[PDB]
This record gives sequence, C-alpha cells and structure tokens, in this order.
Amino acid sequence: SLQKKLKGTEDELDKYSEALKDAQEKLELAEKKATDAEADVASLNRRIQLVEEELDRAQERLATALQKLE
Amino acid sequence: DKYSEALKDAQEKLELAEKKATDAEADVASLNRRIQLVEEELDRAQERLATALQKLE
Amino acid sequence: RGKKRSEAPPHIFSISDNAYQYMLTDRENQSILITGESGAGKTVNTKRVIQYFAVIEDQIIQANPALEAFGNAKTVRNDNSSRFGKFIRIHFGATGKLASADIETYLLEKSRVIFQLKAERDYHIFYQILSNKKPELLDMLLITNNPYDYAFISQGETTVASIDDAEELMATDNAFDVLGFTTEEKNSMYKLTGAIMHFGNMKFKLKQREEQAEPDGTEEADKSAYLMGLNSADLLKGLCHPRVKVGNEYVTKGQNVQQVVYAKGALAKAVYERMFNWMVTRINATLETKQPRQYFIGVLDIAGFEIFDFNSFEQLCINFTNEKLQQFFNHHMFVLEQEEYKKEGIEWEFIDFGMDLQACIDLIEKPMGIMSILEEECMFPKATDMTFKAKLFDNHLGKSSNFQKPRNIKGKPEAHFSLIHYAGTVDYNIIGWLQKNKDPLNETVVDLYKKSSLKMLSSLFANSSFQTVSALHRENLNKLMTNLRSTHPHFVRCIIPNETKSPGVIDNPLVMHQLRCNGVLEGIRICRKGF
Amino acid sequence: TALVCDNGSGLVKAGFAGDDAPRAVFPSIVGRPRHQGVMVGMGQKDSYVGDEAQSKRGILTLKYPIEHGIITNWDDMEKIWHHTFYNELRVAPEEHPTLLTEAPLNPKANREKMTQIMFETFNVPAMYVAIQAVLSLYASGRTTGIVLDSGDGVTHNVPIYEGYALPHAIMRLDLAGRDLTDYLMKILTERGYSFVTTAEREIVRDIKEKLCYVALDFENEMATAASSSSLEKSYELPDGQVITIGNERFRCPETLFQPSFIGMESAGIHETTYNSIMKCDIDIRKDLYANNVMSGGTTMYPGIADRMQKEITALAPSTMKIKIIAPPERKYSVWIGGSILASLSTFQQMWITKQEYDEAGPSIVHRKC
Ligand SMILES: Nc1ncnc2c1ncn2[C@@H]1O[C@H](COP(=O)(O)OP(=O)(O)O)[C@@H](O)[C@H]1O
Ligand SMILES: [Mg+2]
Repeated sequence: SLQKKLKGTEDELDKYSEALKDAQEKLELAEKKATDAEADVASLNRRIQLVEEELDRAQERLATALQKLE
Repeated sequence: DKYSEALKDAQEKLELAEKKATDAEADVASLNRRIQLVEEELDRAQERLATALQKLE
Repeated sequence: RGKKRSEAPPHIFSISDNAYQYMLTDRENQSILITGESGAGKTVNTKRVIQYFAVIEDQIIQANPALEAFGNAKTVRNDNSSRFGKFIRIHFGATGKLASADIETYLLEKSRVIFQLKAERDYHIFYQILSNKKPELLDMLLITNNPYDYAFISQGETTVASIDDAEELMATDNAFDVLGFTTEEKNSMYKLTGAIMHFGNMKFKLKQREEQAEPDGTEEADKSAYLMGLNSADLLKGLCHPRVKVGNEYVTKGQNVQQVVYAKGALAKAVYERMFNWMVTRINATLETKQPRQYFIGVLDIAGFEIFDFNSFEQLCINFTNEKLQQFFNHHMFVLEQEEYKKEGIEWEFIDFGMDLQACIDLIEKPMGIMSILEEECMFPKATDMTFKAKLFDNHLGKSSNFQKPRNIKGKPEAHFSLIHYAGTVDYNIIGWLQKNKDPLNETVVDLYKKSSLKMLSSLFANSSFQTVSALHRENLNKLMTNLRSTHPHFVRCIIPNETKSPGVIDNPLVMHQLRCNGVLEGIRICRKGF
Repeated sequence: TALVCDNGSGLVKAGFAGDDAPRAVFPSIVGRPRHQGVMVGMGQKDSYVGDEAQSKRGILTLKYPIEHGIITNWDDMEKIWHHTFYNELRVAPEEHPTLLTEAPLNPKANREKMTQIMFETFNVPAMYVAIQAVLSLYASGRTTGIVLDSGDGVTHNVPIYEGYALPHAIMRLDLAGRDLTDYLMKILTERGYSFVTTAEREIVRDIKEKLCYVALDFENEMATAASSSSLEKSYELPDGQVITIGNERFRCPETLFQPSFIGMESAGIHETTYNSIMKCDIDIRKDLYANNVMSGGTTMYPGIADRMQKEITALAPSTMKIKIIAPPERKYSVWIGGSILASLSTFQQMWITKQEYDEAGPSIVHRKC
C-alpha cells in the first residue's frame, strides 16, 4: 500500500513538474515579448517626438517666410 | 506542495508579463499609425517652406 | 527496310528505319533532330513518324493538347509557337516491341512569365482561363475575368483574333481530365495558375526614413493567401523580412522595395516552371510502364533560329540554344567523315568543323564573355542599362572579332550591339536586361509553402550565389547536350511555303530565310569549302 | 568558387564565394589549460580553438590573438587558420582561391608577412586582401557613401564617392568593440559585483549583448532612470545568481559617443565621421550626407542609428537630409560583400597567383593592392 501511495505521488510530482516547465517557458516568452515591446515603444516615442518637433520648426519657418514674402 | 505553489506563481507571473506586453504592443500599434501621419504633415510643411523660401528669394 | 541513305528515293521514313537497324546492330540510342516549330508548319510530321517507328501507342499524342496550353506562346513573328523544348523518347527493350515512351522537357522559357514584349502575348493558358467560357472554374479561381486588371497580363495584347482558346478550353480541360487526374488536383492546377496571375495585384510602399518595404493592398494578398491556403499575414511578413541563416540561424532581416518587386516575380516564375515539370511527371504517371525498356530513339523539338525586329535577351538565349545543336551536328558529321576520309586517308583540310561555331560560343559564354557580363552586372551595385553596354564595348570590341555595332536599322528601333553569326547577323537592344535576369529565389517563403494544399508542397518540397536565369539556363543546356553527347543524331527538317498557305507552289521570300536560318545552308557551306 | 574568410578579431566567419550566408562562424578565442592533469588517460588536447574552446572555459585561459586589427602571437592565429580550413569549412586550401579582410591601414608589416604565412604553408592557390570599408559598400549595393564598420577590434571611416576610395580622409580610431566590454567591467564593479577572471570577462560581453541600448539626450535619460525605477532589468549568469543592472545599461554604449569615460582624448565617432565629411570637396558633401551606411558589428545596439542621426543633423547645416542607411544585415555585411566580390568574374584577374609571389618576393601584396 505504501509503495502504491509513493508511486501515485511520484506521478503527481512528474505531472506538476511538466506543467511547471511549460508555465516557465511561456513565462519566459511573455517576458521576452514584453521587453521587446517596451524597447520598441520607447524607441518609436523618441522618433515621433523628433518628427513632431521638426514639424513645429517647419511651421515656424513657413510662417516667417510667408511674412517676408508678403 | 512546493511545485504546486511554484506552478501557481509561474502562471501569475506569465499573465503579468503578457498583460505588460499587451499594453506596450497596443500603444505602439497606435503610435505606428500616428508617426507616418505626422511625418506626412512634416513633408507637406517642408515642401511648403521650400517653395515659400524660393518665392521669397 | 534497307537502302541506307543513298540507295532509295529521298525519304525520311527510310532513315528512321535505318536508325531502327542501327538499334538492332549497335544497340545504342538515337536522336531525332526536328528543326522548326509548329510555326513552321511541322506538327503533322512526327505525329506520323512516331507511329511509323512503332509499326515495326496513341497515348503519346494525348499529352500534346494540354501541355501546349502551358507551352505555346504567340510571338512577334510566326505566331503561335510552342517555345518550350520537349525531348520525346520511345523506349525499346532488347526485343523491339514498344514497352513505354517517357517524355522530359528541356530548357523551358522561364522568363516569358513576366516582362513579355508589349507587341507579343503570354502563354495560351492565361487567356484560356480569361475567357468567360466555363465560368465555374473562374468562380473557383476568384478571378474577375478582365485581362487588363493584372500587372503580368496587361503587358500582353490579349486580343489575338487569329487563335484563341475559347473553343480550345474544352479540349484542354477534357484531356487534362482524361489523362488520369483527380478533381482535387484538377482544380488545384487552376488554383496555382490563377495565383501566379494573382500576385500581379501585389503593391508595396517605401517605408518612412528607412529602406524596407511594407505591404499595401491587404485584400488581394488575402485572396491569394486563401487561394493557396497559407495565411496572408505570415506571407506578407516573410516578404518584408526574409530569414538568412548564420552558424546558428538567427532571424536575420533585410530588403528593399526594388528587390521585393524583383523577388516576388522570381518566386512566381519558379513556382510556375516547377508546376509544369510536375505535370510532366504526372503525364509519365498515367503512362507508366513496368516492362524492361532500356534502348530508346528520341525525338526532340526545339525552338527555331530567331531573327526579327526588336530582339531582347529572350532571343539571345533561344538563338544560343538553337545553334549549340548545330555545333553538335558539325562535330558529328566531322567525326564520321573523318573516319571515312581516313580510310581514304590523304590529307584533311581543317579538323574540328566545330571551330566555326566555337568562335562565337566563346563570345557568348566563355568567362567574361557576354552572358557572364550580365551575371556580373546584376550582382554589381546600381545596375544601370547603359553601363552594361559601356562595359561590353570596353571589353570585347576589337578584342573579340565577333562583337560589333549595327548602323541605322531602317525602321526597327535602334539596336545597340550586333554579332556576326553564320546564320544571320543579330541586332539587340539591351533595355530591361538587368531587370530580366535578376531573380532572387527567396527562401523563407519557400519554407513557408509546405503547410498548404497537396500540390504546392508536393511540387516544391523535392528541391545559392543568387541563381539568375543565365546560370540555370547554361547548366540545363549543358545537361541537354550531355544527353545528346551520349547518343547519335539524325536530322529531319520542315519548310514553310508561304503565309498565304498555298500548297504545291513555292514563295521565295520566306523559304530563303528559313533555309538560311536553319543552317542547312551552313552544312552546304561546310561541304562546299571542303572535300 | 573561391572562398571568403573574415579576419576580424571578434568572430572569424567562414563561408563560400557567392553564398549569401557564412557557412560557419565562431568566436576567435584560443585557449590553453591552466591546471595540471589529474585523471590519467584523458588524452588531453594541447590547445583549443573556437566554440569548442568556449565550451569548457572553466579550466581554460583565453588569448585573443587579434587586437586592434593587428595580428599578434602569430602562432595561435595560424592555429585558427588551420582549424577553420579543415574542421569548420572542411576543404583543403589546395583547391580553393582564398580572400581575406583587413582594417584600413593597420601596419605595413602585417599584410606583408600574413600573405607569406598563409601562402607558404597552407599552399593556397591565390589570395587578395581587401580593405574593409570598400567591401562593406559592395555588400549594401550602394557605390557611394561613408562606411562606419567599427568591427570589434577597430573603428574607422572612409569617404567613398561614385566608387572612388578617397584615401586621405580615412579617419581610423581605436575605440574598439572589446573596450566597451572592458569599461563595462569597471562600471559593473560599482553595483557590488565582481568579474576579475578571464572567463567572466568573456561572459560579460554576452551580458552586454542584450542589455545595452543607447539613449538620446543622455543627461535627461540618465536622470530619468536615476529618479524612477522603471527600467531596472534582471538577468542570470550560468551560476544561479541573478544580477540587476541599473543605469549602466545605457551608460555602456555612450563611451562610443564620448570617450571621456574611457579616457582616450579623441572625439566620439559622430564627430569623427562629421570631420571626415568636412575634409572633402564642397560638392561631395551634397550626396555624402545622404548615403551614410553603418557596417561591421558593435552597432546592433538598438537606437544607435537614431542617436547618430540626431548628432549629425545637429552638427551639419540644417539644410541637408542625413537619412542614414542601417540595414539589419549588419555584423555580416563584411562577409556578404566579400562573397559578392569573389563572385565578380572581372575580379578574377586581380588577385595574386603563386607565380607572381614566387618570382617577385613578399611585397607583392602592397605593390599590387
Ligand atoms: N547582441 C549584441 N548587441 C550588440 N553588439 C554585439 C552583440 N553581440 C555581439 N556584439 C558585438 O559584435 C562584435 C563583433 O564585431 P567585429 O568582430 O568587430 O566584426 P566581425 O565579427 O565582422 O569581425 C563583438 O565584439 C560584440 O561586442
Ligand atoms: Mg569578428
């Protein structure tokens, strides 16, 4: 009876180990997607801000050029 | 018992990381839509200032 | 049944039967050299000659009506020519009763698919599918039934009143069915043929502040993707970021819009060609045998010598292929006459009649010749058309005694450089050549192709310095000449009387040109200058 | 089909002419055992090379035989040649022309003896060393522009216009890739960790491989990551520990953009490349700004393209378009271009056949390249 009880608990530990390994790999993939997405949004935020500041400068250049042209 | 707690902790941390990924991907998908529109408006402004400066000269 | 060649009235069934006798004696393969194409009025000759040879079976022809549709292509002059080579062999065992005849095509025109000439027209099958007749297959194929919608087709004329497959679609479909095709493969063939069109709708944009290409026009990509089953998103992605291996295969990345527009067309061309060859395999399948067949006498049909207006790369390729066989002929007749005159040995004029052609073979092919220059030029950065001719003039003018320039070709648009072949001085303009031969066989899409319908995986699963049509072409021609190197030749020609199709009466303007082109005049030249 | 084998100190990469991808790439470490042999019968190998050597660093000492584009301790670099030819690519050199690579001007004696060693023992048919940058240019299909390869051993710029290799503005700099790693050692000592030995010194470049992104407005981002804990990142060594890197993450690569940290008194790469721009004619600057191409390694750090664009457009007159070409094919562009160059048929006549070397003496490489 004790051997039968041991073998069932060992099979349960192997099943939980298999589930834990699966969860750990999917955790790692979720973390890798999160760090890549965080880096890409931060990099694109710098680029859109740079383009937006250049648009504000281009509008100022246009406004002074039209005033001098008139 | 330790592996039971570890499996529950691993699934919790998976969902927290996947939620953080989902928020960042959703925001950058909107930001990818906006950046080309602001760049097109910049290209329009750049073409307008160049012809205005040429006409001024 | 005898009378080797000069003991009976002129007749080719005689020489074919003498080839049968050679088979009986030397037990070695024989080759039929049909010059001229269906455009030369030939089709009705070997269709009888093969039955003649079988006399001393009708499944052989049944392939012709279908394989024509993917292989007949209307040209500028002498329209409606099957431009693909189909070597055809009939196997005999040691016995002599026909066991089987297997058919293998050689040197198919792979660049006809895209950048066809504006004046000409594409493969017949494309316009077969075009016509509304049998609209249910079009319903399967999701095509709108309008030739000019798509990029690939719109180059064509699509209005050839002389011959359209409108009636022929029934015959081609019927043969393509009764040749032992399941309905699944039957409509799948349509699926791939349509998709090859359907890429033509693909459209790409130039990315901001960057270089690679984003996909535009999601819906047509998606219709294609469904048509080949595979997902649209991963297909467009594998387009925008192909994978290139390293010592461990990280997902490397890089492309440009120009490269993409080239590459997708390359993929289409390759998939179509390999589709065609697999259909050849299926034609073998419905004709399969299991008898001991080992000794064959093979008939090969090749594109004829081509000289007419406004000839680009395609003509150069085809002419080179056509003349290499004449090189083969000259060497062969020289060998036989060499031993014969040897029995009467006094002195030979000039060994190796093949030198006459080698003088231009070197120019076309030999490293840093002409064909090699295009290979090198596509690789070199910023491919520009004029720089190509500048390099040629630098490298092979005066240095090569067969590379010269024409002058004021009266009404036909200005060619750039000319060569002096035996058959006829050729004139070409090299516009679009750099585009024509560039074709990068993208891998990632190829590997992506495995998870779809049975055909495409079946076609492309079976099988690098950026293969470009030139290199593949040279290699395949070497394969063909090797197969003829391992055989013996004999020669059957065809003559066209006239365009008015008046039988019994000559019309000199045409026949002189074909006789000069075919090289029979060159053989007469060989005899005339010699013993 | 000749061959192409990169020389660069970091990763000796081997492949075949024409092929778009190096057949085998491996770190250039050379290893020797640093302890006595204890279990008799091991049949110990007396030296180790490449990823085999990297496998068991535990009892190994690491010599890089290639520093600052100079090939030192030639015995082991010859060992690397030998291992490459036979084990990785697996063909005897006797039947393959070979091409190598070399930084702009390293010394005079280097090529003049390296051709000899690789041309007399390996008995190769023919060889031709090609300066890095012009090869990098070919690789991207742009025959006009400035190259900044910064292969791990050395960083340098060339101006190349309309396919002319304009020499005098070649602006070499020894701000190598490895020295970013070495400085990161000193900056990581502060957070309390320690990486004294050589094996850990190899590990740290790996830990550098992922966790070093260069950020605009260095002052503001620095104070930002100082005030907030937002980017506090984690990573693990093959030991069991987990290490937490703070602002060192983006203080690593900025040694490139200013060398005051490492100490060397030679301006950062952006100012050098702008300098080499301004040391040419007043008509070549029209295009040069437009075709700026990164290359080599050590520029796979994210952002560095953008930071570079900002610095240059600030320096150059704000009337030019500085759109820089940074394909993600980097870290290999050297080798791709090399293969393409080996594929050029007209190029066949250039390189040196054995006859010329035998009848002319060693200097033939310099005289004819
Ligand atoms: N993930 C990474 N991110 C940034 N740089 C890296 C990464 N992995 C390796 N490197 C750098 O690339 C360098 C290799 O460049 P180098 O050897 O100069 O060019 P090559 O390998 O072509 O000779 C290595 O020294 C390393 O510092
Ligand atoms: Mg390296």
